[PDB]
Amino acid sequence: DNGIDDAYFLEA
Amino acid sequence: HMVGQLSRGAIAAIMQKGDTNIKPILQVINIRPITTGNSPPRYRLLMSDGLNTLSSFMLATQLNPLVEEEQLSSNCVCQIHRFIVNTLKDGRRVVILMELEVLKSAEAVGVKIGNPVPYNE
Repeated sequence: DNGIDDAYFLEA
Repeated sequence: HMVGQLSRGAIAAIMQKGDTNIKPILQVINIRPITTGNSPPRYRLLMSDGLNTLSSFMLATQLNPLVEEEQLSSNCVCQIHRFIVNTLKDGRRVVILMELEVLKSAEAVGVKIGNPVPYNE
């Protein structure tokens, strides 16, 4: 579980 | 036995089984805005179920007032009433909180409950 960056987080 | 107040194992059940019929009781460890752009701000949460923490929680925009009026803040204890899981292209999973009720304010809880460890996704 490498933490998800904000850049790819509202990716949906 | 403060950890008894939290749905220990809920995070693993969400991430491993895809279970979304549960209404788990979780503690907010941290909230921060995430870089958005010109649109409503989005809020990311580090949540704990007493056993694990998980940083991949996102708040639905319709719940933004709870953070901006400070009823949903670090240390508070809340029960999730509706949430969805979205899996990114790279395989990591996002838990979007749609409905939740703050059961106990951050001021009333006061501290991080137990010693949860980061979930291994």
